Amino acid sequence: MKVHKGDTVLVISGKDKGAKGKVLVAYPDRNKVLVEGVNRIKKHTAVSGGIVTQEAPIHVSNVMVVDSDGKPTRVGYRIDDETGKKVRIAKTNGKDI
Amino acid sequence: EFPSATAKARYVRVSATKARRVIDLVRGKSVEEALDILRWAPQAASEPVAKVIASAAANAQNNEGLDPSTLVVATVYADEGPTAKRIRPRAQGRAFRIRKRTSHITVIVESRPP
Amino acid sequence: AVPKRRMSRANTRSRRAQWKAEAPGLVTVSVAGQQRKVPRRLLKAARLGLVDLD
Amino acid sequence: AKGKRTFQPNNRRRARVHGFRLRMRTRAGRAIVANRRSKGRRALTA
RNA sequence: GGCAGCCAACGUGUUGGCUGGGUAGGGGAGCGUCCUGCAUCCGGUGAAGCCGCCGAGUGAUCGAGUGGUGGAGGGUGUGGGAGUGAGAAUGCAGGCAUGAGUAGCGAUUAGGCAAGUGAGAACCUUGCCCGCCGAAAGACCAAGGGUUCCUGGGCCAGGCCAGUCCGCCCAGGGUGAGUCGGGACCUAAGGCGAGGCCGACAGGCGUAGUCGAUGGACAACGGGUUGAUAUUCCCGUACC
RNA sequence: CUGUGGGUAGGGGUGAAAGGCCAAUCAAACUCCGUGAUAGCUGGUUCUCCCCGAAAUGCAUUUAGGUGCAGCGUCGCAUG
RNA sequence: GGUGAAAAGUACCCCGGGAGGGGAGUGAAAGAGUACCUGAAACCGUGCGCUUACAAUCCGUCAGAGCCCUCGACGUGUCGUGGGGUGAUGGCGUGCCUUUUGAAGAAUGAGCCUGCGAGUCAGGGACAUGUCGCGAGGUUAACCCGGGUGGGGUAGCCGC
Ligand SMILES: [Mg+2]
Ligand SMILES: [Mg+2]
Ligand SMILES: [Mg+2]
Ligand SMILES: [Mg+2]
Ligand SMILES: [Mg+2]
Ligand SMILES: [Mg+2]
Ligand SMILES: [Mg+2]
Ligand SMILES: [Mg+2]
Ligand SMILES: [Mg+2]
Ligand SMILES: [Mg+2]
Ligand SMILES: [Mg+2]
Ligand SMILES: [Mg+2]
Ligand SMILES: [Mg+2]
Ligand SMILES: [Mg+2]
Ligand SMILES: [Mg+2]
Ligand SMILES: [Mg+2]
Ligand SMILES: [Mg+2]
Ligand SMILES: [Mg+2]
Ligand SMILES: [Mg+2]
Ligand SMILES: [Mg+2]
Ligand SMILES: [Mg+2]
Ligand SMILES: [Mg+2]
Ligand SMILES: [Mg+2]
Ligand SMILES: [Mg+2]
Ligand SMILES: [Mg+2]
Ligand SMILES: [Mg+2]
Ligand SMILES: [Mg+2]
Ligand SMILES: [Mg+2]
Ligand SMILES: [Mg+2]
Ligand SMILES: [Mg+2]
Ligand SMILES: [Mg+2]
Ligand SMILES: [Mg+2]
Ligand SMILES: [Mg+2]
Ligand SMILES: [Mg+2]
Ligand SMILES: [Mg+2]
Ligand SMILES: [Mg+2]
Ligand SMILES: [Mg+2]
Ligand SMILES: [Mg+2]
Ligand SMILES: [Mg+2]
Ligand SMILES: [Mg+2]
Ligand SMILES: [Mg+2]
Ligand SMILES: [Mg+2]
Ligand SMILES: [Mg+2]
Ligand SMILES: [Mg+2]
Ligand SMILES: [Mg+2]
Ligand SMILES: [Mg+2]
Ligand SMILES: [Mg+2]
Ligand SMILES: [Mg+2]
Ligand SMILES: [Mg+2]
Ligand SMILES: [Mg+2]
Ligand SMILES: [Mg+2]
Ligand SMILES: [Mg+2]
Ligand SMILES: [Mg+2]
Ligand SMILES: [Mg+2]
Ligand SMILES: [Mg+2]
Ligand SMILES: [Mg+2]
Ligand SMILES: [Mg+2]
Ligand SMILES: [Mg+2]
Ligand SMILES: [Mg+2]
Ligand SMILES: [Mg+2]
Ligand SMILES: [Mg+2]
Ligand SMILES: [Mg+2]
Ligand SMILES: [Mg+2]
Ligand SMILES: [Mg+2]
Ligand SMILES: [Mg+2]
Ligand SMILES: [Mg+2]
Ligand SMILES: [Mg+2]
Ligand SMILES: [Mg+2]
Ligand SMILES: [Mg+2]
Ligand SMILES: [Mg+2]
Ligand SMILES: [Mg+2]
Repeated sequence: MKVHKGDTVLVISGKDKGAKGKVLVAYPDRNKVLVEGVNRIKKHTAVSGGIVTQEAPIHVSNVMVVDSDGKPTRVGYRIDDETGKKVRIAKTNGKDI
Repeated sequence: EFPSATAKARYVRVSATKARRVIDLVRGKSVEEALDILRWAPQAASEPVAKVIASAAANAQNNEGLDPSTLVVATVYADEGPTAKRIRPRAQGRAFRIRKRTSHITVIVESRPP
Repeated sequence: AVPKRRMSRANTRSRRAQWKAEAPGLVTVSVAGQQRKVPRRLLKAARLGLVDLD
Repeated sequence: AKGKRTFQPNNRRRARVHGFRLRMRTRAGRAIVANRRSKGRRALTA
């Protein structure tokens, strides 16, 4: 889905626009990711009694991965014929991320 | 104007016109007088409306924090609600319609001066 | 017989008006040192504790 | 005071008058079964 | 004083003269709806729809005048195309009135009180009475039904009222056979029917057969036990 | 009289015969199809304004409450 | 069929047996609360304004007293090129549609609202009339080549 778990992503649209984060879980069939620190919600838990605050998914379009020098990018693919692999490269600087 | 508290009871299984027939007894009265009148009035629709009145009083108890004894039932009415339709079979293969009607009782009480 | 015409709102509301209730006439009684209101019909029965003042 | 209605249930007789085997043995019955299958009935026959 | 139709005059937009009830019907010119080519404009600083205010036009109607509600698309010009206009079809669908808080609440037995439960009890539980059936309104089955049976829970819909109850809702449980009733035994009316004969074809009958109980043959009885099964389980004694 | 099982099917069945009955239907059952049957008959047919504006007679008619042609309306052209 | 961008689907408190609500929170909005976009009419209430219990009313229209609201002016309550609401009272006044010589008709149809429901389409058809192209000529049909609406196609057809 070009954006995975565990890689830093800059949220590119929406209210939290301009925030770095890390994707904690990817929902490929909904085109959505859950990245910590952004798109927080305030949910009522019926009881440990109180009101909770966690994150909610953002559309994967709303976020762009971050480079090796901290610049957001679109990601392309290169072929590593040495192992038949298909590696993710950054379209901006040409190296992996 | 006077400070006011509201209470609504919706989808009560009582015909609106049968709720109004005891609502018309207690409109514009002190809450305690209305509750007494409903408690000794021999129509079943008193059970919902009484509760609604009491509920409104409690709101002024606990959300406006105003004096119990100054409350007057300023506005009270009964709106129609959804109707369920049933069939009663009749003579010679006829089938007549039956309406199970409901109501929404609304009360606003005010804390008027003595 | 069967109604010849649909009946008008004035005439409908004229005898829907008679279908009303009257409020019972209440009097005061003292039970357990505190005052309650009861019909004068039930006055005695409240005075010797046979009506349940909620 | 006769009050006997027309439908008197009987599982065996309903089978032997409307069942699958009787619809199949003839030709109009196979036509009926194929027609009901094409229409989409969940129950082709008694 | 305003409009319009026909005609005339100068002349090229005026003026003047005549005329302007109307069904069937003929002709002419238009209003509003939607979809579209092309052109322009408006719109989250709030489009459409709806509700108003204040107005406008000779009519259908109008409001790039305004507010409220609303939340994403619209206006206008010039052409193109219509599933283009409803008040009547004992019209179709849905929602809702009138009668009207009216009739009815489904036999010919009939209930009462005390106590309990519970937020709430004429209707539920318990006791004591009273009454009705008793060739049944009791007991057991077939056909038919299908889980309605038992236990625990429930009380929104159903129950012609209420319901704490229920043949209603929910979950779990429950149906034990050598002998009972069937098949594995037998055939009747009949059904189908290898080959078969008949018939343009489709098919009709039918032999041998093979099914088909409402009938024939064939070995188990009494007691106890579960909340729910009982010649089935167990106990005692049998039979094939 | 009755239970269980079975047989007869639509111009056909069955009838101690009433045109009775054949699934609450029978002087020819029901379903689907031909099919949107056909009705000189009844009903309905939706916005506006401008100008003009009838007939209910003659003739023929398996005709008489239908239709054809004439008469009588409107629009276009010709004549004046 | 339609909550919202996202369940963030109302923690906790209060009245109530529950159902339902009132605070508090969520949300851009809860005139979005899983009875959920917009939320019309019929139908049903509640509040206020005017009127109505000696009066024969197709329920209107024209004239109209009184009351109530509003816009101006002068001023301080009374006029004005006024505007609304309601209406005591007086004159006139026989629903709509179908179908009929003729119906308010005691002839038909219609309880009410909202949505729906009836002259359309095909064809080198026929006749007439507009409009356009070419014109003693006019035009192609099948077909063929064009990702198109373009170009070829003389067989026929109509006029002569
Ligand atoms: Mg994006
Ligand atoms: Mg009461
Ligand atoms: Mg019946
Ligand atoms: Mg009925
Ligand atoms: Mg009889
Ligand atoms: Mg003139
Ligand atoms: Mg005229
Ligand atoms: Mg005139
Ligand atoms: Mg428009
Ligand atoms: Mg256009
Ligand atoms: Mg724009
Ligand atoms: Mg906004
Ligand atoms: Mg549109
Ligand atoms: Mg606004
Ligand atoms: Mg608007
Ligand atoms: Mg057009
Ligand atoms: Mg239409
Ligand atoms: Mg309509
Ligand atoms: Mg209608
Ligand atoms: Mg209807
Ligand atoms: Mg009613
Ligand atoms: Mg009556
Ligand atoms: Mg009576
Ligand atoms: Mg009665
Ligand atoms: Mg009964
Ligand atoms: Mg008791
Ligand atoms: Mg007896
Ligand atoms: Mg006896
Ligand atoms: Mg019995
Ligand atoms: Mg039971
Ligand atoms: Mg219940
Ligand atoms: Mg009930
Ligand atoms: Mg129970
Ligand atoms: Mg039970
Ligand atoms: Mg044995
Ligand atoms: Mg045989
Ligand atoms: Mg053979
Ligand atoms: Mg045979
Ligand atoms: Mg056998
Ligand atoms: Mg037997
Ligand atoms: Mg038992
Ligand atoms: Mg035993
Ligand atoms: Mg016999
Ligand atoms: Mg049989
Ligand atoms: Mg016969
Ligand atoms: Mg039938
Ligand atoms: Mg019959
Ligand atoms: Mg026949
Ligand atoms: Mg016939
Ligand atoms: Mg035909
Ligand atoms: Mg026809
Ligand atoms: Mg004229
Ligand atoms: Mg003629
Ligand atoms: Mg002519
Ligand atoms: Mg907030
Ligand atoms: Mg909004
Ligand atoms: Mg709703
Ligand atoms: Mg809504
Ligand atoms: Mg008077
Ligand atoms: Mg008179
Ligand atoms: Mg008058
Ligand atoms: Mg008059
Ligand atoms: Mg007639
Ligand atoms: Mg007539
Ligand atoms: Mg006549
Ligand atoms: Mg009439
Ligand atoms: Mg009349
Ligand atoms: Mg007639
Ligand atoms: Mg009628
Ligand atoms: Mg329709
Ligand atoms: Mg054509």
